[PDB]
Amino acid sequence: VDTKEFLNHQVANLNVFTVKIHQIHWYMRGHNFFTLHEKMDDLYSEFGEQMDEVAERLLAIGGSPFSTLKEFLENASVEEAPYTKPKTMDQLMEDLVGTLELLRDEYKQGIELTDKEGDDVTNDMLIAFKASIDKHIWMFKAFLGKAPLE
Amino acid sequence: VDTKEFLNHQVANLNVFTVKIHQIHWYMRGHNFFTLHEKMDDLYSEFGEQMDEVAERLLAIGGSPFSTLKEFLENASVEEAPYTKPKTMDQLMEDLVGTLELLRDEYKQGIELTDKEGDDVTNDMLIAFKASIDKHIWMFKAFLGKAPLE
Amino acid sequence: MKTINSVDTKEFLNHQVANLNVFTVKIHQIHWYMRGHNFFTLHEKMDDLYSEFGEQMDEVAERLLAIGGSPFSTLKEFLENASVEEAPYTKPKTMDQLMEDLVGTLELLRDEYKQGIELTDKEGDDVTNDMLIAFKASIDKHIWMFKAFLGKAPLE
Amino acid sequence: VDTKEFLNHQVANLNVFTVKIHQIHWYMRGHNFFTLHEKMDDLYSEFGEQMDEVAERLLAIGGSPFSTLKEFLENASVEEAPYTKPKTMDQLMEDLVGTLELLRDEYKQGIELTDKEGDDVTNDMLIAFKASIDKHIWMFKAFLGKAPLE
Amino acid sequence: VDTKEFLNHQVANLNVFTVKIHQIHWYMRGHNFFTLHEKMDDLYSEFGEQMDEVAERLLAIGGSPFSTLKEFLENASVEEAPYTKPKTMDQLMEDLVGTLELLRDEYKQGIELTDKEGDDVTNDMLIAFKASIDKHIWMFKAFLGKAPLE
Amino acid sequence: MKTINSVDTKEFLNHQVANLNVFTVKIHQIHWYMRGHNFFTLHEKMDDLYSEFGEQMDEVAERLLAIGGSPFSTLKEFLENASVEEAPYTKPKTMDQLMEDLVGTLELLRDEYKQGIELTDKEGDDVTNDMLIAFKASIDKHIWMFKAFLGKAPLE
Amino acid sequence: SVDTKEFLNHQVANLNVFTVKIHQIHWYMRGHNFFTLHEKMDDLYSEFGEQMDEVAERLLAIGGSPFSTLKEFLENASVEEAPYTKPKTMDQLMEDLVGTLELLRDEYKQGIELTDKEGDDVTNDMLIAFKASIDKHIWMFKAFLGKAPLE
Amino acid sequence: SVDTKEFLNHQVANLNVFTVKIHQIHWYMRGHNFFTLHEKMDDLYSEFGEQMDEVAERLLAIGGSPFSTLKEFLENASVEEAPYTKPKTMDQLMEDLVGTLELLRDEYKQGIELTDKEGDDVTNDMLIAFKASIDKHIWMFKAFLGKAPLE
Amino acid sequence: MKTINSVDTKEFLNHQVANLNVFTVKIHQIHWYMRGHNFFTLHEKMDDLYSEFGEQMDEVAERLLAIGGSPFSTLKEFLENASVEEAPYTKPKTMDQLMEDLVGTLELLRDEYKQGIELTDKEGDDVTNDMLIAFKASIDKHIWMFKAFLGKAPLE
Amino acid sequence: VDTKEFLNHQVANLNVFTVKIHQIHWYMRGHNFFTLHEKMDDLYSEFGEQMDEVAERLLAIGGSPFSTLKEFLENASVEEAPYTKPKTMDQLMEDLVGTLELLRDEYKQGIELTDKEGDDVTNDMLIAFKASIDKHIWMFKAFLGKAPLE
Amino acid sequence: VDTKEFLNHQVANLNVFTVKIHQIHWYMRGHNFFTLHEKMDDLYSEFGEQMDEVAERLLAIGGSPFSTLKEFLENASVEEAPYTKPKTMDQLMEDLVGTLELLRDEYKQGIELTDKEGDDVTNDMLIAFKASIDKHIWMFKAFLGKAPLE
Amino acid sequence: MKTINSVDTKEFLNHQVANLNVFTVKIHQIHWYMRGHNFFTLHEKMDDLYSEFGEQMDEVAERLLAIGGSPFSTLKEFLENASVEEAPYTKPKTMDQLMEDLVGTLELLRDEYKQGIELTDKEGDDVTNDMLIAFKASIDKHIWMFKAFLGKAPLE
Ligand SMILES: [Co+2]
Ligand SMILES: [Co+2]
Ligand SMILES: [Co+2]
Ligand SMILES: [Co+2]
Ligand SMILES: [Co+2]
Ligand SMILES: [Co+2]
Ligand SMILES: [Co+2]
Ligand SMILES: [Co+2]
Ligand SMILES: [Co+2]
Ligand SMILES: [Co+2]
Ligand SMILES: [Co+2]
Ligand SMILES: [Co+2]
Ligand SMILES: [Co+2]
Ligand SMILES: [Co+2]
Ligand SMILES: [Co+2]
Ligand SMILES: [Co+2]
Ligand SMILES: [Co+2]
Ligand SMILES: [Co+2]
Ligand SMILES: [Co+2]
Ligand SMILES: [Co+2]
Ligand SMILES: [Co+2]
Ligand SMILES: [Co+2]
Ligand SMILES: [Co+2]
Ligand SMILES: [Co+2]
Ligand SMILES: [Co+2]
Ligand SMILES: [Co+2]
Ligand SMILES: [Co+2]
Ligand SMILES: [Co+2]
Ligand SMILES: [Co+2]
Ligand SMILES: [Co+2]
Ligand SMILES: [Co+2]
Ligand SMILES: [Co+2]
Ligand SMILES: [Co+2]
Ligand SMILES: [Co+2]
Ligand SMILES: [Co+2]
Ligand SMILES: [Co+2]
Ligand SMILES: [Co+2]
Ligand SMILES: [Co+2]
Ligand SMILES: [Co+2]
Ligand SMILES: [Co+2]
Ligand SMILES: [Co+2]
Ligand SMILES: [Co+2]
Ligand SMILES: [Co+2]
Ligand SMILES: [Co+2]
Ligand SMILES: [Co+2]
Ligand SMILES: [Co+2]
Ligand SMILES: [Co+2]
Ligand SMILES: [Co+2]
Ligand SMILES: [Co+2]
Ligand SMILES: [Co+2]
Ligand SMILES: [Co+2]
Ligand SMILES: [Co+2]
Ligand SMILES: [Co+2]
Ligand SMILES: [Co+2]
Ligand SMILES: [Co+2]
Ligand SMILES: [Co+2]
Ligand SMILES: [Co+2]
Ligand SMILES: [Co+2]
Ligand SMILES: [Co+2]
Ligand SMILES: [Co+2]
Ligand SMILES: [Co+2]
Ligand SMILES: [Co+2]
Ligand SMILES: [Co+2]
Ligand SMILES: [Co+2]
Ligand SMILES: [Co+2]
Ligand SMILES: [Co+2]
Ligand SMILES: [Co+2]
Ligand SMILES: [Co+2]
Ligand SMILES: [Co+2]
Ligand SMILES: [Co+2]
Ligand SMILES: [Co+2]
Ligand SMILES: [Co+2]
Ligand SMILES: [Co+2]
Ligand SMILES: [Co+2]
Ligand SMILES: [Co+2]
Ligand SMILES: [Co+2]
Ligand SMILES: [Co+2]
Ligand SMILES: [Co+2]
Ligand SMILES: [Co+2]
Ligand SMILES: [Co+2]
Ligand SMILES: [Co+2]
Ligand SMILES: [Co+2]
Ligand SMILES: [Co+2]
Ligand SMILES: [Co+2]
Ligand SMILES: [Co+2]
Ligand SMILES: [Co+2]
Ligand SMILES: [Co+2]
Ligand SMILES: [Co+2]
Ligand SMILES: [Co+2]
Ligand SMILES: [Co+2]
Repeated sequence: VDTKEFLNHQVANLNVFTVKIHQIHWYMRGHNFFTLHEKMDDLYSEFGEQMDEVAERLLAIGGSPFSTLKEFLENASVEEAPYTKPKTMDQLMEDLVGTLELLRDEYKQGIELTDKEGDDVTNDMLIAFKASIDKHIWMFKAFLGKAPLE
Repeated sequence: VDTKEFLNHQVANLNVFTVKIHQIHWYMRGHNFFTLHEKMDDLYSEFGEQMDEVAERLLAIGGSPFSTLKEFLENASVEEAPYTKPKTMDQLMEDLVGTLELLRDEYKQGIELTDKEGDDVTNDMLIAFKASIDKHIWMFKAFLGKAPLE
Repeated sequence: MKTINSVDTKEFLNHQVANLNVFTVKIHQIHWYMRGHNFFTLHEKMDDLYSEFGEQMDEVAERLLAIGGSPFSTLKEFLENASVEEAPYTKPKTMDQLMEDLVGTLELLRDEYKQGIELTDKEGDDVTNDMLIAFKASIDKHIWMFKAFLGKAPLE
Repeated sequence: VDTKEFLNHQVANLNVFTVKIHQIHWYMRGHNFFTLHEKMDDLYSEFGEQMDEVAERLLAIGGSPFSTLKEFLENASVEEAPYTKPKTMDQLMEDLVGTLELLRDEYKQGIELTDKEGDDVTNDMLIAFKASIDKHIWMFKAFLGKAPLE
Repeated sequence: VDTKEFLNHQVANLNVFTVKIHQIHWYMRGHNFFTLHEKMDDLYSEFGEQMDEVAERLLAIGGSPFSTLKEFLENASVEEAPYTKPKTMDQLMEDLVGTLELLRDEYKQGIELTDKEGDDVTNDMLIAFKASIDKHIWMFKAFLGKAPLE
Repeated sequence: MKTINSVDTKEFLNHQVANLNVFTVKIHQIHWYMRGHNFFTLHEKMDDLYSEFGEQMDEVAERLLAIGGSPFSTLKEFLENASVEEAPYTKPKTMDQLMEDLVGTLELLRDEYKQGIELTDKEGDDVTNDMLIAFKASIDKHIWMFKAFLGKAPLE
Repeated sequence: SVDTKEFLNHQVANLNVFTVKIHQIHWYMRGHNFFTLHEKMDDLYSEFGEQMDEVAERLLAIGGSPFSTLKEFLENASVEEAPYTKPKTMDQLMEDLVGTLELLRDEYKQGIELTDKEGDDVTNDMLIAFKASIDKHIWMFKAFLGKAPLE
Repeated sequence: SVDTKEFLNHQVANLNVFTVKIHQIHWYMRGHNFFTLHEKMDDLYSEFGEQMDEVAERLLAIGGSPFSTLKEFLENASVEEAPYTKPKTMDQLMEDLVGTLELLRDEYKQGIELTDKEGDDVTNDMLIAFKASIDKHIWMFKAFLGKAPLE
Repeated sequence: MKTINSVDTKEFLNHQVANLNVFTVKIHQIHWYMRGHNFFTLHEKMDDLYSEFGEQMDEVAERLLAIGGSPFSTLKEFLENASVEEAPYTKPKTMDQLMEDLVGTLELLRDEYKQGIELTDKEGDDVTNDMLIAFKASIDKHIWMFKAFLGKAPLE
Repeated sequence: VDTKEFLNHQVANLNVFTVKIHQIHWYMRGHNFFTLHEKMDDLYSEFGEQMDEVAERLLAIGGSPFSTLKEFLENASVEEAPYTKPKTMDQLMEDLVGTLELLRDEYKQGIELTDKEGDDVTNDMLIAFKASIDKHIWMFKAFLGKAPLE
Repeated sequence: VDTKEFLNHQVANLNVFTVKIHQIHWYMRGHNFFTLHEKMDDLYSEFGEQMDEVAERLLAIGGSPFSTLKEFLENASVEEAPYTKPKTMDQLMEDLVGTLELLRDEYKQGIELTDKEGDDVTNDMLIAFKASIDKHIWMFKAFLGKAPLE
Repeated sequence: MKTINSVDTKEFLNHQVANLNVFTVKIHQIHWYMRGHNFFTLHEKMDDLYSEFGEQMDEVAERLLAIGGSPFSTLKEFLENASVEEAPYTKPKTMDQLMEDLVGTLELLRDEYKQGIELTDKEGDDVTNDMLIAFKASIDKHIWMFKAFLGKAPLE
């Protein structure tokens, strides 16, 4: 693994994640609908911007971002599933949180890799993204009645 | 074909199209880079909003939008291809225009279908989207040195 | 008059002036009396709806003026003509009961607007037709979202 | 009459008044149409906000606001009449001014009542509303060519 | 007639109309000067935007808009006359209203024409423009002390 | 010490500087530790309250300066003088429990502000009297809304 | 440079009398055009108050000392004022406003010639800009009165 | 109601003298605190000009007739003015400003008692709000001078 | 007729009312018919110019009113008096050709405004003189920038 | 020490510091009053935001922030004292600068600590806060006529 | 000296002046630090804009602006010196005022020159700049306790 | 001094103060003299870069102040110390040549900032290190975009 391969893997992950955010946005039901429906728009924008920043950082270090759905599905470690039967709001937020934790943990691996390779800019970028992910994990775990690392 | 099936087909198309817009945004080169790079961000936002409006109109008429990359690829008539060898700006804009024309022509079919079924709201929505697509076709054809229907 | 048998764009629009005035007062009733854990979100949401349907009401009344009509403009007339129903708040209602009343009235307006859409189409009043379709688009979106709050599908 | 009863009476009055403002807004004709049509929108907003503040102050002191057209008509002292025959702009503004004077004088009674009962917050709220009403009375009387209190 | 010919006729009409609006803006006198002078600026912007939208819709369906004063005069049904003698504010507003009614009635013909030809986008555009014209006719007739269709 | 025995306006205002500093820290405690389905709404709502009561505190302190007083300005002084109580967050609290603590403190401030309104009216300090009434107006509105969240009437 | 200084100071005095007159009209006007003209006077009050500050601060920048008391304004202004004793019609109030605008126009024209003769390009340019606005106001308020700008 | 009317009109006169004094300070000040206090005077000019318009329009709304000429302001104001003849230090200018703020504070206190006695709740409330701001300014400008607010 | 023979300021300004109305229509012609790789930038740029020269036109007309004149106010009058030329769009023009036509018209207006500056200076109309200088300043900047687009020096 | 303990210590410090900022804001006198009174409002907001960011970072790593005045006093190394006698503006600013230097030096220790523990996000947060403190130290030292590290 | 040579001389002057403004911005100390540090940013922006407008006016009259530090130093009459020993705030403001006076007096020569040559646009531009310089001279002299021209 | 052998954070930062002043003047050179069909877009783009790198320059100088240094503050010193090169504009340059000069200078700054990033890391100046990384991130993005304009890959 080198930095280019890591960033491209995250281009794929973030495209799967933003589509998942839309799935949750569209299908959610329950008393917290109005608040969490809007919250998903905030996350969609934020992680869409993460995705563009990752892709353009990859461009700037001489790489070539994945840029088709086929490539995203071939490379993403984030999982997706069609919405077939009704899920509770908690179940949807557990799927969201689980994907946030996955991104956190993979970003930590990219932070270590970019440090080893001496790519200070990419390292810094990933740290800033992790800071936001860690905050989201605390808040969505709190919604679920749980501690952030529980 | 009924209105629900038509709208869901366009959810799939618009997700393939916005990813294609990003492909063009990222990989373009040439003297018009700064203008068209920004222009692609405008289109990305606009057609992303079309997509959300289509999906939520589908929800509001009792339908269930596709919400995974797998479903989008299974259903889209918009085509995608990985970016492997360098394309000129004109070639990228021809791919863009060709997809705009496809969406125009399929939206016209949805306009006829929703009129036949008496779904006035969906009909009106599609007409408004076609108005913007037709304007884009004129402008991007003009960039290419061509008439809008040439 | 009954919208379902309604024959006349002017009559239909005036009926909706009455309806929308009853509806905005109902939105305030819900805004004021609601209790429960979703209070802060739904209290503000009712302010959004109050503004939106008040604007619908002004647009309907002024479209009626523009086609040569005379809008109802007193509480007496609104009560004499509205098919939207109201009731004084006497005993406690749960948030779900309040939202069910809201959704039921949205469905009534949706269905009456669809009657007006057909009527204006047949009479060739393209502007009024287009106006009502835009209003229905918003109502349909609200019905989906408030049904979702209630744990239900939009047309369930 | 205690403070709760007084405030509820004004909830009723203000709902009759805002409908009257719309009657004037809709039916007015004459050379001052454009200015006064917009001015009525300003008043409609202002007295609608007074109405909500009165109702919510009533809630905060343990009361229950009237919340139906039926209740507003049964309790309002503000008068209304359907628009049957043409009225001049001056006649419409005379009706507006007459109602502003009614509200002014009733708010003065409410100011005295709340001072007697020790409800400092409600007292302060009513004084602020009267301040605006007094200003409107001066300006609309001036429009009519008259002194504010003549 | 076909849709292209109709739209080009309105390009000509709207260019004559915006100049007429400026004529009224510049030469008006009377007590309502300040309000109506500014109101004509509002109309000038609005109908200038209608004109650009009509011309660019014409482009988008493969047409070629008139684009010279000579062509506008050769094709407009809206009439113009030099300001050679004093006119009252009522006379100027009667001229404005008459031209609004002419445009309303021609847009109605274009609405019927585009419906028959199946040009849903152009049909929708013309309806939106008629909606605004109908509102202006009510308001300016009210200024003149008249009912909208009087 | 006790606001019910406040000798004068200066002492009363300084007591509220102390109270409001304890209260804004309690608002942060609730903001940070809350959990439950209403988290996103109430977490933001606590930021609104923190700003508002922080501004009340600065206004009280600067009014005290303007009448020749000297505001408390250390944590030690705030703790020596506040009647608002605080406790470290040890065992978990439900969202409703946190909101009950918030409402209880709002009621305490309401009732002490009422004492200060009566005191300043007696002393003829019209400006301070008016300031306290405006603050009470907001507190009364908050009590209604947070009681509604809890499913209760405002004075229940 | 004393002639330019004296001219600018005379206009500090004029503009302070004028803004008070604008308030007089703003406060006492009655009639059907009240709402439009009441607000219009607020626009004029702001604009001519800003002219006044610009004039005074230009005077400072060329080494002068602006009049800065009501007593001095009255001792020096050529703009006239009168207490409001009996009601005036809206047209009468607008005629007074227009007359004062014409007075300022004509005195500024004198100041434009004076500053050109003295070679004070900055002050000359400032006065031309003010006259441009005054000329526009004269056209618009004359039109309100049913009149041509210079008739 | 004539006592409330007379009080408000007296304050129309005072505030017109005061805003001109604020301009005097704004224009003539010199010293190291120039940039901050020059801008601060613009804030005060706007605020007390708005108080003046609010006072005059409240007077109109209770049936009164505001003074509306420099002559009337001078005949009635208790705020004093003096031509700027010899340079003053920045501290001296701020002492004059503070003294005038204290004058307005104390007269408003009288007006607050008067309107309470006459039962004019609206005017009473307006004056209290103005006094609140004046009291804050007195604290801040006294602090600038190194002094306590009431010392 | 010819600005080089303009008898007075009123006649000159009215000639420019005519010129600017022909010019804004030409700007729209270019805006609508342009094709080529610089389309998106120059299509928007023509909207900027249309607004700016439309404002110049209104300023010229209202200055003419303020000095006792009577602006041309019909297409017929504009065509009878303009020295700016127009032609229908028939055969295709390149973007560079359209920009050459634009620059040529800017140069015409520059040179006529210079005549009006000299005329108003002679007549002592300081306000109109100043207005025309400000307009020339913008035209000179546009000539530099559009000549640069064409690969040329401003006065080449 | 570990990262959680360090961050909680700074929650305590920052709550003592914001109260000290208010002390200076309220009691300052002298010719620089207007500028420095407003400047303390800027600092109050900034360090209040640092405090919330520190507390919420602590939450996001599984910690529990101090949340009472009692705990803040038990744990802060920033010192406070009642305002009992007149201080010059220089004295107040010397107290401010001394506390900024204390915070700078403790943040340096936390930067080293979080680096050693591998908490990249917390490390990055503390560096950004130190950057602002270092700038303030230069500017307030300049106010006092001193070099930044004098 | 013709207009082109004069304008180019001021391009050089203004580049030396903006660097001097930064020197003062960076090195100033004393009780007026916060106010004057920000004031220097205002001046830096203003005279940078003057410089660009001068250069672009020179372009529009067929000239070629100096565009290197070497050229600016060879042509500027504004003087510069490295900051070697401490200067008081008053000394720094005296240097600023002295340079403003230099620019004022040179712009006056340029105003005379452009009037002689008939360059009305350049003449007008220089007068506007002098207007601002004259205002700054009054205000900074006032800061120093002096009359504007003494 | 030579950044590549640079030993001292203060020396490195001051060297970049000099560089950034030469660079912003070069950006103006390009802004003023450019010609060609991309004029309107790249003329504005140079304004963006001028503001951005001027802000970098102020941030570098003030970081140097904050660590006890003394920024160069005269054109003489900037020329004595900059490694960024400048040349008078004498003969015409194509837009591509101007953009090649821009890109070459961006690459020089990138590579010198990387030297400063390593130096500040070794010295333990975390704040200066973080500042330089943020600046490099922007420079790297510009290099990609301007190379794309030139038809080249970012590191080609
Ligand atoms: Co992979
Ligand atoms: Co919620
Ligand atoms: Co919310
Ligand atoms: Co982005
Ligand atoms: Co992007
Ligand atoms: Co892989
Ligand atoms: Co960073
Ligand atoms: Co749960
Ligand atoms: Co399909
Ligand atoms: Co381009
Ligand atoms: Co662009
Ligand atoms: Co959306
Ligand atoms: Co959505
Ligand atoms: Co299918
Ligand atoms: Co539509
Ligand atoms: Co091509
Ligand atoms: Co009916
Ligand atoms: Co019936
Ligand atoms: Co509306
Ligand atoms: Co309306
Ligand atoms: Co149908
Ligand atoms: Co039809
Ligand atoms: Co529509
Ligand atoms: Co439920
Ligand atoms: Co009753
Ligand atoms: Co409200
Ligand atoms: Co409400
Ligand atoms: Co009753
Ligand atoms: Co009448
Ligand atoms: Co109040
Ligand atoms: Co025709
Ligand atoms: Co009239
Ligand atoms: Co009017
Ligand atoms: Co108006
Ligand atoms: Co446009
Ligand atoms: Co257009
Ligand atoms: Co008439
Ligand atoms: Co059809
Ligand atoms: Co439509
Ligand atoms: Co339609
Ligand atoms: Co009439
Ligand atoms: Co106590
Ligand atoms: Co505050
Ligand atoms: Co404060
Ligand atoms: Co509960
Ligand atoms: Co109050
Ligand atoms: Co009160
Ligand atoms: Co004189
Ligand atoms: Co000013
Ligand atoms: Co000033
Ligand atoms: Co004299
Ligand atoms: Co008349
Ligand atoms: Co000028
Ligand atoms: Co008196
Ligand atoms: Co006001
Ligand atoms: Co007023
Ligand atoms: Co007296
Ligand atoms: Co002193
Ligand atoms: Co009040
Ligand atoms: Co001619
Ligand atoms: Co204009
Ligand atoms: Co105009
Ligand atoms: Co070419
Ligand atoms: Co000028
Ligand atoms: Co001039
Ligand atoms: Co510790
Ligand atoms: Co000092
Ligand atoms: Co200061
Ligand atoms: Co300041
Ligand atoms: Co926050
Ligand atoms: Co927080
Ligand atoms: Co000292
Ligand atoms: Co590490
Ligand atoms: Co960072
Ligand atoms: Co780092
Ligand atoms: Co010192
Ligand atoms: Co030279
Ligand atoms: Co500029
Ligand atoms: Co430039
Ligand atoms: Co030379
Ligand atoms: Co000194
Ligand atoms: Co000028
Ligand atoms: Co070096
Ligand atoms: Co060496
Ligand atoms: Co900066
Ligand atoms: Co700086
Ligand atoms: Co390293
Ligand atoms: Co280290
Ligand atoms: Co950073
Ligand atoms: Co190339």
